[PDB]
Amino acid sequence: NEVPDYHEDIHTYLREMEVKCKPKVGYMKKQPDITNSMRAILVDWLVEVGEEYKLQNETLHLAVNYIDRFLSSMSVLRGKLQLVGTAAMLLASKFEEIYPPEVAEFVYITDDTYTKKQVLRMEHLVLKVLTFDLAAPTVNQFLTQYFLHQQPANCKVESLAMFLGELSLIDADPYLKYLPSVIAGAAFHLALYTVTGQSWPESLIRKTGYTLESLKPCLMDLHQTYLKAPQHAQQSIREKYKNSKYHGVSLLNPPETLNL
Amino acid sequence: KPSACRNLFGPVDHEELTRDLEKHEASQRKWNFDFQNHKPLEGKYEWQEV
Amino acid sequence: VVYKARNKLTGEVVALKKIRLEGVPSTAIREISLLKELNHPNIVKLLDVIHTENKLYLVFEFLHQDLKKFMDASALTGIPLPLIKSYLFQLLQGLAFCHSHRVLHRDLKPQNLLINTEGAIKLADFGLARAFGVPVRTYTHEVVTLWYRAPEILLGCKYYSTAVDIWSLGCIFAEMVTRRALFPGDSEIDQLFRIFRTLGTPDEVVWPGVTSMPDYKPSFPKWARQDFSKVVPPLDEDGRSLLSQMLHYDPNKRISAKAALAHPFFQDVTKPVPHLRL
Repeated sequence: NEVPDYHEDIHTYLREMEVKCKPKVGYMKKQPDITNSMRAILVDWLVEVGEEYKLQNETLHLAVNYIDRFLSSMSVLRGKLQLVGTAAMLLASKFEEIYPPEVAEFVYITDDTYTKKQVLRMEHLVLKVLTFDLAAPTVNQFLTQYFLHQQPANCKVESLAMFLGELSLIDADPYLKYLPSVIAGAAFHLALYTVTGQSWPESLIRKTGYTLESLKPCLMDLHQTYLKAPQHAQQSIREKYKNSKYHGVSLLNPPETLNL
Repeated sequence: KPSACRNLFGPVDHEELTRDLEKHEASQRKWNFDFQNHKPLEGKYEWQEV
Repeated sequence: VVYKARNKLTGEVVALKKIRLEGVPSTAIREISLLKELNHPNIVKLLDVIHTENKLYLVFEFLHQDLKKFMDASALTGIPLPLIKSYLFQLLQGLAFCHSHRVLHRDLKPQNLLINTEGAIKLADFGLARAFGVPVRTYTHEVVTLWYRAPEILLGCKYYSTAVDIWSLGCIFAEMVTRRALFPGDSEIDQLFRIFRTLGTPDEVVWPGVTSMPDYKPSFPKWARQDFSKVVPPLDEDGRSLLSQMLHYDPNKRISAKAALAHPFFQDVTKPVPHLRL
């Protein structure tokens, strides 16, 4: 599944695009009704939806990107927030999935809050606001590249890194401050360190230009998120990563301290 | 029935919601073409059909 | 395509495509979102997108016709080698750009390659394209128009990537030289057997892992590999070398588009106009 001839070109390109596809950090302050707490409720629900329809993790990450960019431009009352999230998941599914769920399934999974026509109209509106720019880089896209630098491959490290990257989607404060490549870096180091005691490899310094020093602010945040995860109001990601499919990594004990 | 099947923030006014969405010329000026109607317009683009 | 138009002030010509509106088709979602990121002289340019309540309009740069029609028009006349060489060189540039921007085209065939009177050729029709990841995940199976479909797809590989487009381009290269499809199969198994009869039935030596592929069968007849001088007789030594590298069985050994740009076959490449009036 490797594409050795284009790996570097693609990484460089994703590094260009993640700056262009970044949502506005302070957008929630400009929303009259919705809040970070409501956004967290929404994203946690999308995790469940992804589990119910067996969607890719990439699809979830894309949907969250679309939502944050949409809300960066458009004011939305709380009663319509789930409609935005539903259309984003529909769009991300069409883009990313081999078998996207039908619109009727998305309507159903909102417990029939909206109609089919409303979901389709919202899809239209999201596309207009995003100007059809859907091919966004995600934390997931960076993580899978970073995983190739494992010495050697460790599936527990990969699962834990994915878990930590997903946790970042829930909390706009602080994670909107960081680029996906940076969150991916922090997640990979934290997962690697938790499971093996090893650190961010020199080969990734060469590839990304990031060091433990540059990753530190994000790492400090992500370590706190990890430590407090069992107490978080939103638990769908923890439940998801208890699965043996993900080697039950959400059950691992985070290290009390890092060694930076 | 599945746990994922849930309403997050209450019932909505469908008439009002449909109204707000139904709401949503600059391109017509750029291309001198009427897209809603599928009709060419006189302009600097000469719309020969197929 | 239902409308075209020349601009008076510039002389530039555009084409108007329409899509009637499960909401917006996933093929349209991908085509538009990917084309917006693919600005290259050898990729058809998407100029604008216009959404209406039940219709989606795409404005493209206009190109005169496609390579299939051109080859059919030249069915009894040789396409001059300099033009074949120029077209292949340009197609490799367009494809390398796609791959470097994490896009697989997945439907390279002469009907999807557009040409103009100036000697340009451009990749078109990205409706079947997809943005890939590194490393790749399993994607949609049985992709690519049958005659141009790579053996890893035919054998049901869990993973495929950029090599599938290079395979198609190798088939198109051969087809330009003869104006006849290289592997004109009537079904998936017939397609596979036409490839085997030409390139030999692959074994573990030629393609490690091949006998473990989901749709490999030990009952496959075992055909010998024939010389490329017999596969495409008019092609010279450099041309045969390049073609053989684009049609390597093992996707990991198959030449990349950007590596192919430096092949000796292109040492004397130019940009001639077409030999027939468009």
